[PDB]
Amino acid sequence: MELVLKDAQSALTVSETTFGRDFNEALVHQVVVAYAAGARQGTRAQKTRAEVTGSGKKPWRQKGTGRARSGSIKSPIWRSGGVTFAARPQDHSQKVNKKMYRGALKSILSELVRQDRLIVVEKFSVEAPKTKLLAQKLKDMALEDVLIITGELDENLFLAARNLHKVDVRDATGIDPVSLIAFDKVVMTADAVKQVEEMLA
Amino acid sequence: PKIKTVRGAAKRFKKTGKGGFKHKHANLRHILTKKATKRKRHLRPKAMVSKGDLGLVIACLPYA
Amino acid sequence: PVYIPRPRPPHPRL
Amino acid sequence: ARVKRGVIARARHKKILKQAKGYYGARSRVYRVAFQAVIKAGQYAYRDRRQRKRQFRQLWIARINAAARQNGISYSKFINGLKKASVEIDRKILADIAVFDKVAFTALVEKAKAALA
Amino acid sequence: RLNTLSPAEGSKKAGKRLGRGIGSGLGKTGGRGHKGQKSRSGGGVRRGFEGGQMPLYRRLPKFGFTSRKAAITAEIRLSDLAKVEGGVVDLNTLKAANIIGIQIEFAKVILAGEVTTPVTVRGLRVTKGARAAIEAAGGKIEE
RNA sequence: UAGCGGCGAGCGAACGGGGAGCAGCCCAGAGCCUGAAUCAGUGUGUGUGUUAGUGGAAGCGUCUGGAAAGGCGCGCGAUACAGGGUGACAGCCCCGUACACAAAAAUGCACAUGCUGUGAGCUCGAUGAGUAGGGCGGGACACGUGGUAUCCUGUCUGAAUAUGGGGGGACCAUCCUCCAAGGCUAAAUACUCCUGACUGACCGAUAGUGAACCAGUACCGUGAGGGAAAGGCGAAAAGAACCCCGGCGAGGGGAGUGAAAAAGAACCUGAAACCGUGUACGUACAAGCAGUGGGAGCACGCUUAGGCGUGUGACUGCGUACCUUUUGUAUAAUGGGUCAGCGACUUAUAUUCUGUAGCAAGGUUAACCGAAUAGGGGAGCCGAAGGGAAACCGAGUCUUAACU
Repeated sequence: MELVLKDAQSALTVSETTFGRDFNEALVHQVVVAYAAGARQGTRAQKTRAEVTGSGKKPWRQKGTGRARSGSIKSPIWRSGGVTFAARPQDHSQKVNKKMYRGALKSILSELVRQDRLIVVEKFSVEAPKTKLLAQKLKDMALEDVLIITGELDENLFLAARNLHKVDVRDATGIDPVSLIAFDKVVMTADAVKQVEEMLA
Repeated sequence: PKIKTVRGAAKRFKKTGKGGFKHKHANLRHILTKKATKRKRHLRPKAMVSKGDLGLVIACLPYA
Repeated sequence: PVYIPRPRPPHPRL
Repeated sequence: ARVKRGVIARARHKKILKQAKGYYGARSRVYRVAFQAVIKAGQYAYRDRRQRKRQFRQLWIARINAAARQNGISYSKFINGLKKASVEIDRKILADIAVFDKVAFTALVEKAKAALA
Repeated sequence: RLNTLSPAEGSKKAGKRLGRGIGSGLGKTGGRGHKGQKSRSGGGVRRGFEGGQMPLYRRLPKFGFTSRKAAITAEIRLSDLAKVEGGVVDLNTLKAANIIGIQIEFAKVILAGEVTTPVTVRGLRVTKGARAAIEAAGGKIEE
């Protein structure tokens, strides 16, 4: 495969089956549903008819009163006492197969390549810890919203993008399938592509 | 929690090759000297569960 | 109402 | 995420009360009676389209029969008589003529009588 | 692409929602019929219960015992006979290739099919025909 | 799973395997040496955190607008675009946040270093008896006394003492292994009345604490105990100076504030049932789930100048509500006075099937480690082989002396 850069204008030979392969849509949807559904902490709780602060004495007689039968004030048909199926804190975190995660990352790398969105550069870092430099610098390449993903993270580059909105600078260990779609361009170090070729495999 | 087997069914049914079940015949424990010998030989092999009572067995023992 | 009285007894019929 | 349903029951209950507009009593006011009014007023509007064809049909047959007995023949003689001359005019137009123009109707009685008798 | 993704046709199915109207179908009793025990909250009988009749697993007599030895033995194919380490095969070293398990103390070999290498099986108990397939491929089985 | 079990309902291990965490000793003892290890508890000092805190970047002009933080034009700050408030939605108005320091004192901690106080190392011994075990009656073991080992025992007895004893699931014999009848010991472990910050495909006033409002209060009960309802003027009170009717009223109409007083304290929005006033049309000789199909006349708006649009509806055909339960309901069978809000197939974990996606004779990991939704972890589960009660055999196998 021919990853030609745009600044050094050099080829980069990677695995066709890893990188220039098919795009399975309904797998990528599965990993993004399972990932965003892994993002939920899900700390909801209501209370049933056994936690409402009340009593258990029947409000009135069973028979002879004109009113409908009722047995507890905590019943879920009454006001202020209720929630027949009250929800609890749960785990919405759902499991993927490992090969579907790695494979679907290979598929979205394929889709980012065939759309001329994924950008390979060589070693690409900032010089001083100042976001002013990254403003001109990402003005120059015409990069509005990116994923500056590198293989060696430092205090120089990461601090210079902690306050940019549309910029997220990750470690090549930590790419995730909602970012590689949720950014408009992606720019990579050649070392970062060198590692993602290994990890996705 | 995982399902608990009807344990008295695990001691009486035993899975076969194609997913069926074999069992014993239920007339050979007591009161035997009156029964004909043809009748008692035809109870000595193990036999398979009928499909009328196969859903009960698939329900009751859920692992084997 | 807190106090609901016992209903007026039925006509026998037994 | 808890779902409140106030603003949609407005739309259902008011959609019912707009159709029930014009009805006597609680049938235009109260929803619980107006729904029961609208349904029954849907059944009647379904059956009376079927009855509309028959209720105009005997109106037409009464017009033709009355004017035809003015012009000296019954309805049944007039309709076998129209069938014999192979005349494909329906009861609708033929009832329409006898009100407005007696004379083309009268010649149509003559064409009933010619093939008939 | 994050608003253009979509699942395949028939992946989701969206469930029977009981007790919602007439036109849903399964509304007003929702699928469970009119009166009776199966129509109640938590109703319906337990497993195997034939409505009072003596059940199927109690009419029939219990047979057999449960052998203790049948746990600690294994049934080796010929497929995973090459997977071991090169060319020699015993109880242990089948246990490190993880085809038999750690508790297991006895082992045979079944003509399942296609052994390839020169194999030296030791201490296992190869039947009749996998004998002819290990010998026929060139290996040898000593006791 | 093995088992246990009126062998029913149900109860349910272990061995062994992976992991978090690891730490060992002391008395039943005298002699020797003897402050030899480390703790218990004081003293000072070094750091480290809490109990107050400090600094903390950078914007203007026009357009509507009550007012700008909004619009377009044009500049900058960002190891600060986490939040909150400001007359409408603010990186550059304010508080902050990033970050950077700071404590007289009282301290929590780590240990440094003294100091009261307690005692290592060798050689030789010693090695826990009314206890183990047993009978009787019970209990805990997954084990319901069963062929039931192990442990705790209320009652009565009652060993040997390292040449001895206990266990190895009735018991005996051989082996293996450990040595009770005296103790102590962190860490992984569970819990949150409370304290701090942060977070939510959790609630937003019939919800969420019972309680957003001096709520466990009013109020009820002899007492235990029960136990509510109740948020919102506006940006700012600028919350109405003054005048008039009226009882030095309540209430109201003018003025006046305000963008708005149909925002006036009974205060944002203001739905429905319910109750009126005004117009149009219908009705006082006409019987009935009150509508529906046909349709006169009338009253308004239309544009062509004749039919629309809308409202009412004379007169006429037909027409016994809705739900539930039933063989069957107009039913004189049940239910609903009406409106408005709430009100019932959920969730967790296993198994079976169908769709779909990945991989494929392989598929897949659980706990846990983790700069951590990645990657490691293959402990394990299901499969690719079945037959038999079982040893055992194996594309066969079982029955049987063998099977046509």
